[PDB]
Amino acid sequence: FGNSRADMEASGGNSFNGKGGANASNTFSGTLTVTVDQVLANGNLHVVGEKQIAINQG
Amino acid sequence: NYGYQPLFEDRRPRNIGDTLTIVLQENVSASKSSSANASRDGKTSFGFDTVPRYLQGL
Ligand SMILES: CCCCCCCCCCCCCCCC(=O)O[C@H](CCCCCCCCCCC)CC(=O)N[C@H]1[C@@H](OP(=O)(O)O)O[C@H](CO[C@@H]2O[C@H](CO)[C@@H](OP(=O)(O)O)[C@H](OC(=O)C[C@@H](CCCCCCCCCCC)OC(=O)CCCCCCCCCCCCC)[C@H]2NC(=O)C[C@@H](CCCCCCCCCCC)OC(=O)CCCCCCCCCCC)[C@@H](O)[C@@H]1OC(=O)C[C@H](O)CCCCCCCCCCC
Ligand SMILES: O=C(O)[C@H]1C[C@@H](O)[C@@H](O)[C@@H]([C@H](O)CO)O1
Repeated sequence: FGNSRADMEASGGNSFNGKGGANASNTFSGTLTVTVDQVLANGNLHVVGEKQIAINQG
Repeated sequence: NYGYQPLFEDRRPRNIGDTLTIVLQENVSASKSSSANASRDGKTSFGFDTVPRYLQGL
């Protein structure tokens, strides 16, 4: 060890960060009167309805 | 006039010449709104700033 033959110095680093996300929301707060389309074998009713409103410009 | 006239009824108009009182009290209000948005942002980076002797080729 007379010289710096044994003198040693070293550093090392490794950092990793990963992220991920997702969202999906929906809301509906109306009331619509529909009409029966047909009666199924079990008695369930197929209902279809439509409502058109022309407030102004569309 | 020789026509018959009830005593206890509310004297509603009944013939062509009869007059009636109308209170307008009309009030209509309609509103409509709609909105939409879509934002996408991406930004990628990669850099050595120091390359090993064995990796200098790539
Ligand atoms: C979904 C997955 C599907 C599979 C995909 C398959 C891989 C899909 C393909 C991914 C790889 C990209 C191809 C890049 C080269 C290429 O073809 O497309 C180029 C255009 C880009 C199109 C790409 C769009 C893809 C579209 C996207 C498609 C994605 C799907 C054209 C071109 O060629 N341009 C070219 C041109 O530029 P110019 O035009 O200006 O002239 O010339 C200049 C100067 O040339 C240099 O000069 C130097 C001296 O000056 C000299 O060094 P010297 O020693 O001599 O001194 C040096 O030689 C040297 O490297 C010396 C030596 C280095 C050894 C060190 C150890 C490294 C080990 C590293 C190990 C790698 C570990 C994976 O070599 C090599 O052995 C390279 C290692 C081979 C590994 C084989 C994999 C085994 C499987 C090992 C598997 C491991 C299992 C765990 C000279 N280098 C060259 O010639 C170039 C080439 C020589 C080829 C001969 C070697 C045998 C190839 C043999 C076969 C290769 C076939 C592919 O090497 C390469 O990189 C090749 C990389 C291949 C990696 C594929 C992995 C497959 C996984 C397999 C998966 C299935 C170049 O800079 C420039 O290239 C460059 O810049 C490139 C840059 O560097 C490197 C950046 C990489 C970042 C990632 C990409 C990021 C891009 C992302 C954005 C799109
Ligand atoms: O005993 C040796 O082998 C040495 C001692 C140091 O001086 C070392 O650095 C080397 C030098 O290179 C000679 O010129 O010689």
